[PDB]
Amino acid sequence: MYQNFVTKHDTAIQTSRFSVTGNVIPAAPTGNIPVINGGSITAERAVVNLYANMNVSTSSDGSFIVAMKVDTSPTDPNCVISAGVNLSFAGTSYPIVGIVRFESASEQPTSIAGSEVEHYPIEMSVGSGGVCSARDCATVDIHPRTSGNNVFVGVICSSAKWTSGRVIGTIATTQVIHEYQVLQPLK
Amino acid sequence: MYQNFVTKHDTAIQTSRFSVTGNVIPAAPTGNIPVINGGSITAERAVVNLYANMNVSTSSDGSFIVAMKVDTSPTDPNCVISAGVNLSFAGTSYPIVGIVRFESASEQPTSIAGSEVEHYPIEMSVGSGGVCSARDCATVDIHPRTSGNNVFVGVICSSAKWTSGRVIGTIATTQVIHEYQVLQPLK
Amino acid sequence: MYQNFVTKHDTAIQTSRFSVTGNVIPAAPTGNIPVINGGSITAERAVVNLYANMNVSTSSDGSFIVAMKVDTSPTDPNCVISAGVNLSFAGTSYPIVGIVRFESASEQPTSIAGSEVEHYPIEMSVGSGGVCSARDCATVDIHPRTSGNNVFVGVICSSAKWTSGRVIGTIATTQVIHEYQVLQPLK
Amino acid sequence: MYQNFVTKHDTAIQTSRFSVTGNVIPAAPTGNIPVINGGSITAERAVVNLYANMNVSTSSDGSFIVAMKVDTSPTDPNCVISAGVNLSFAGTSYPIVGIVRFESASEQPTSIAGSEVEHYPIEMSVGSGGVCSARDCATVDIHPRTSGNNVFVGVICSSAKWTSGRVIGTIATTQVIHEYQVLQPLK
Amino acid sequence: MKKARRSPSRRKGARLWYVGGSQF
Amino acid sequence: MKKARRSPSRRKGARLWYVGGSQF
Amino acid sequence: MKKARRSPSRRKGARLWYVGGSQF
Amino acid sequence: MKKARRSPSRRKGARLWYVGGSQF
Amino acid sequence: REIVDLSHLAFDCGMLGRLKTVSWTPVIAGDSFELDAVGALRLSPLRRGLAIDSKVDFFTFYIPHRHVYGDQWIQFMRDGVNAQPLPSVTCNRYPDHAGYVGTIVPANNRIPKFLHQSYLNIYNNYFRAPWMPERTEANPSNLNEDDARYGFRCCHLKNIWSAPLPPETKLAEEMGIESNSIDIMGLQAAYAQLHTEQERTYFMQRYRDVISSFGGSTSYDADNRPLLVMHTDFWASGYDVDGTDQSSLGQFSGRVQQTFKHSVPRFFVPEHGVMMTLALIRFPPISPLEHHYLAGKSQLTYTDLAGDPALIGNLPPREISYRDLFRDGRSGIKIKVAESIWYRTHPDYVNFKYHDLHGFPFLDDAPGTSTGDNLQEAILVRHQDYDACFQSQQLLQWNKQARYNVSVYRHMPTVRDSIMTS
Amino acid sequence: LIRFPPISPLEHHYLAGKSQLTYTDLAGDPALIGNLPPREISYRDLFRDGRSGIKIKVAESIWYRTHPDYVNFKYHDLHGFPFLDDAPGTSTGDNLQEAILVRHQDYDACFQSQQLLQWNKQARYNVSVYRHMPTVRDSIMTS
Amino acid sequence: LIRFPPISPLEHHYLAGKSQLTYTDLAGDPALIGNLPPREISYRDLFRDGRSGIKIKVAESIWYRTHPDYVNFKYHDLHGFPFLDDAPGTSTGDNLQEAILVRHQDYDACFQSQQLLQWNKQARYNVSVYRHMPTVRDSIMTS
Repeated sequence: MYQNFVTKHDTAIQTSRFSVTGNVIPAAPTGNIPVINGGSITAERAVVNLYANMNVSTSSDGSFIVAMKVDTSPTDPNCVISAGVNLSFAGTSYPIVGIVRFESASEQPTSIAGSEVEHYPIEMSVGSGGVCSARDCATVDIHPRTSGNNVFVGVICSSAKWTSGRVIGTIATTQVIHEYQVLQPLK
Repeated sequence: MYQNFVTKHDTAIQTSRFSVTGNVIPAAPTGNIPVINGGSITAERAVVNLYANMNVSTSSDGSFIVAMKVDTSPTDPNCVISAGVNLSFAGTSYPIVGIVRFESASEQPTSIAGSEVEHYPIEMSVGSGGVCSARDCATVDIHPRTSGNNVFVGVICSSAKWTSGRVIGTIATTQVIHEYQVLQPLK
Repeated sequence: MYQNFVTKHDTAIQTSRFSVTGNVIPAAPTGNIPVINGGSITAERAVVNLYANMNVSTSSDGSFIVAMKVDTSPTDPNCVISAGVNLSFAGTSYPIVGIVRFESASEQPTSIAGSEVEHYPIEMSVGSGGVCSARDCATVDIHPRTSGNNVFVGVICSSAKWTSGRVIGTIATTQVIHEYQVLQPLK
Repeated sequence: MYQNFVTKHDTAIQTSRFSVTGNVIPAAPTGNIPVINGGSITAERAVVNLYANMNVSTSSDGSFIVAMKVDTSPTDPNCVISAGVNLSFAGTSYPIVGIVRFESASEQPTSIAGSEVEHYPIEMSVGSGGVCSARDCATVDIHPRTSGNNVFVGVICSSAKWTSGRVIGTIATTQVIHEYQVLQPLK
Repeated sequence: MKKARRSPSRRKGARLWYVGGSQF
Repeated sequence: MKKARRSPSRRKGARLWYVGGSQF
Repeated sequence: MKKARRSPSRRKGARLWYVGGSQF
Repeated sequence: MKKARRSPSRRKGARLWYVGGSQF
Repeated sequence: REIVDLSHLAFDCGMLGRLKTVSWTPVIAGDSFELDAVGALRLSPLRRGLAIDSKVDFFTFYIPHRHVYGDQWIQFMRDGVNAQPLPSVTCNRYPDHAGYVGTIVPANNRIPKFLHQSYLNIYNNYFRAPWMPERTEANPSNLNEDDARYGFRCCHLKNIWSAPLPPETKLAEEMGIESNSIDIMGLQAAYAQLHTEQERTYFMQRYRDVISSFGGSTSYDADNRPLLVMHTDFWASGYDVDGTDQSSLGQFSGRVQQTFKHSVPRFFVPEHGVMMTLALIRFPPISPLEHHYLAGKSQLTYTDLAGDPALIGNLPPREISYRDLFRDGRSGIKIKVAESIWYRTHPDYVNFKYHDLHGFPFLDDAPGTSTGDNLQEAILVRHQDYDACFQSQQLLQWNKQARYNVSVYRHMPTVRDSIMTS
Repeated sequence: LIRFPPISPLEHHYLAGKSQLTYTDLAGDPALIGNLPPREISYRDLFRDGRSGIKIKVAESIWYRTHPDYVNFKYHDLHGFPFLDDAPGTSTGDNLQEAILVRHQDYDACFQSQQLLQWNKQARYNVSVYRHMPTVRDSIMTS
Repeated sequence: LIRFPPISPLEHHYLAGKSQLTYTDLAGDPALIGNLPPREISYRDLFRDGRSGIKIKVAESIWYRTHPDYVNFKYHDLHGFPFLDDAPGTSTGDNLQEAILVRHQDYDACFQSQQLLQWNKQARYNVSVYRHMPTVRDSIMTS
């Protein structure tokens, strides 16, 4: 059959990678959501590899974020932002994902107040008790709303009731300002 | 690969947001379904954030609604209404969602009799015991059927057997009367 | 992004609705499948609302049907028939759905012998122990095969092992002989 | 209805097959991931049949890889790589899959250091506790980044907490440099 | 297929419509 | 490729079909 | 439908805009 | 828009490029 | 007596049966006004291919401000620089609710009376059936949603069921008679009198037309009728767009796009006022439900079929109902037609099959089917009747854009003269 | 310099906006038109959402010397038309200069995507210049 | 009346179907052709799946007076061609009249969708008729 060359999300190639380990302390939206990145990539091409331990020290329910900085060069008002996630959790917690947008004068935000995060729901492929998967995108205004901030985008992972345990997977995300050229046998 | 620029639901940008907290008392269709909104947005662009407690005071089975008012300006008979939901429930209850339409002379309906609600089923991405996800749309006549009412649309979340516990997620919904312009690298 | 205006199933608008309550006694194909309708709509536009009790009086495994009469006016040999279902069951039974076709000289069939039912499998969105969801369609010959009968079509819901309990949802189904016009912002 | 001739992954025909049996010892990314192949096919057409025993001798969480060598003939910078997997596990472990790329001067890599593996997340069809299924693709640069190596691509299967037991299924994967011609009744 | 799209004028012949006066 | 779409007329030659009378 | 796309010039008649000097 | 696609020839005038000999 | 250039563009759009203003220009006594408009007219995207062309009408009337403001105007002009300013009329607080008179509702929510009143006068003097109620709204704010935004509704193109003799047409004229005798001289007068009554009902309902009857004439000031300066009409055709993808292959969408010129020859403006130009797009009322009158009669009589002249010229009008013309015809709508009229004209035909295919601008329901047993409501074009055949009214049902080249000679000091003191 | 004539579904004829129509406004009496001083009015007097803080001084009865373009308020919110869907200066504040100068953002709305900004072009510039210029041979050769 | 010439991938030359070719069949000897009686044959003798129960009486050596259209058996099952993909009368039974009369269903196969039946048309019928007919004015006026 004919090969399908269009996709909702195209993972970065050979670049913008980082591995996250150790503990990850999810938090409630009333507090400050953990941005498990200090080495926050940003060609808004990001591939974060997870091999950490989901730890419930703070709240038993909440969420954490994997973010990447948006390129604000484009004169276009807003562009598409796709993400691709695959996470297996040792402890049944029924993960849930989505795209988010938040600004910060800081270059490497370690956390962001829940009240400052904007949400964008996405087609979630799977949502079993132990694994969440999704590959989708959403439209997001890319210019800084408050003169002087940096614009961040990324996927957030939440749960109604987390369970201490290991988590493993990949959180990829990209702002589309380039479509990767590809060999199409019939052209 | 080529980026897919068409989507079944486009979440509002920077506007029409509201956070719902506290308790949510689902109800049976024989009674009055809870419209967990007083600050009901309406560019029929709505993003409702959930961080509440699903409480079974009334019935053990039932449903609640997240609504938004329809813009009745368009001379077109009916337009498309998309929704995007992601909900993780602490207590296994096997949620279920769908689009609904109901009229009311009131500007901010706090609840609506089940007999007055019209249903529109949608492709439900996931329906595990603890999480329901969906991103789809349906065709709905937008003009008030009974002279003098306001037309509301939104997504309803039901369950055959709910379980007291925390619920967290996002219920986004919009009436398509504008397609958000987006940067397409090859144009 | 661009709004997706094509869908596999379009639920009827403001018409052909009916609510089914009480008990529903599923049956094995060797017997007579329950057509939980006496007020069987038929613009082959049908929206059936479920808020009943799944009762295992007869067999512990089996199925029930929600049907609607086909309009046989079209000279076309056969047309598409779409259905959209969302059902949450209180008792884990792993529902399963599909489109069916069966004839009957009767105008309001209360049940149909399993041997007289024809099957058409469909992409089933979700099939957890407690909820089945699907929105798809299939091609079906619409003219009466046996001179003098009426042609019925609808979705059937089966289970390998049912569990007495409440069931709630919506079974929508339609024969495509009209595509609902819709506001497309760019035309 | 009209037949859909485009697909995200086209499994090889009559060629590049191999059956894997015995034990499969998953490993953590900090170590060396098992490439359960010595008879590694490579028209980057590969169909690996699984009928082995998932054994947790080393780590309780981790992953294994099914790989195939990439044809580096094409002058095109990068081409699409699709995979199609269906795995049923006896012991609930919530599998998870994805495409990977790694180089090696060796012709038949028996294992690859986790640090040397590059990830590409994919739409995962199902991710129940006992079965993972997916049929998707991703864009990957096909030329050897380090002069003198061979480029391998394949799907990786991971888990937050594996469970000793039998595993059975098929891991198919192909690099698109040919679209299989097919009979289209209307041409 | 030029005329076939537009309903004739019925301009030939006498007056048929008396409606009280001039009506566009 | 004008004639190739329409089956010939077989107008040349004599009468072939006697069917009892005129039949369109 | 050539002129219909371009807003007229209003070149006919006298001068209307005094703005202090020449302005393109 | 014929010339606009092709970079001029700079054929007018004298010789500019001395590179040691003939080079295509 | 120098030139003023009032040329300008205009992008507009509206509903089918309704009459909309597309451009108005205020003029002054002494002005010489010339207008040459040119542009293109289109219809929203059709569901299917092209079927029938719509008929477009453009009008340009001249209306003396005196006709609007009455004596109040005369005083205005008389009192000159001491005149009490003319009053404005009110609109509903919505941008579009002034659309019928071709303008956005200004910041203060009121527009000059001459716009509103003229529109009325135009409608009442030329567009409505002479027998229909005179349109008399006092302020744009007294108008209803649809009217105010899209213009009033006009009559369908004339046909047997939309051009019946005025509803009050006499079907019999009684004449009293002494218990046993009849005054044959009176009978004679009786007829004569009747004749005057008929002539009036049938075609002299307007004063001006009665006076024309005598072979006289009337100025447009006599009954305050807007002056028609130019009337254009044309068919709106276009092309089909071929569908080319897997499922759309073999499908078509009708894109109607017609170019047109509307030119008013140099006109002399005797008094201050407005030059309004309006458009009206309509579809001939074809219907898969209408049938020949004779096909519907149950008992065919000599008088119906024979077409015997002797009868056709001396019988009274015939009362019949829409039921007698359409299968789903409303029996409550009665019309008075002229005997054997069905023998003077043939109706269009559409196989009942198109009856339910969306995309054809046919009346898929007998006229007046959703307005009740009311004739006027059936005759006036109901634009909704067409909603069915458009992919989407993002720009209402029709729309157009054109350049209006206007040149006006008039006494007008140069801007330099105005801004310079000495 | 590429520009779009400033058409706007929000602009209306000056006279349509006046509340109290006076002889001086309507009459078009020459005697007056040539000897009155300029008239101060505001954008509010020209656009429905016109900013009242932007004042302009126009010449008497100028509205009788030129007619403005018209766009049915319906196009007012359809993306894709290069009309000014908002009274000029609506987002620059009560400042005239800022309203007069073209604000390119006012057009962002109607473009599928500015991958090449709003406009773009390509052309061949044939330039021939006569001048005193020793041949390259002369420059590179010493003797 | 719209019709399609009855082409069929199943029809073959009469002579191709005869099992025992005789002088009378092949020779085309005039002396015989003018004095023999009609010949009774069946659809089976003309189409491969021809119905043997449908008998027809043709004129001797008529197959030598006309040639039949040809369609490679391959088109036999491709939907979209208005050919008779089944010997005429195949679904009407051993009845001649039913085979001769055009069965419109035979074509359902080749149409994407009969939303407007199989064919359709639109035309303007300009009719002018001279006749004795008092003017409408005369009818509605009494005196």
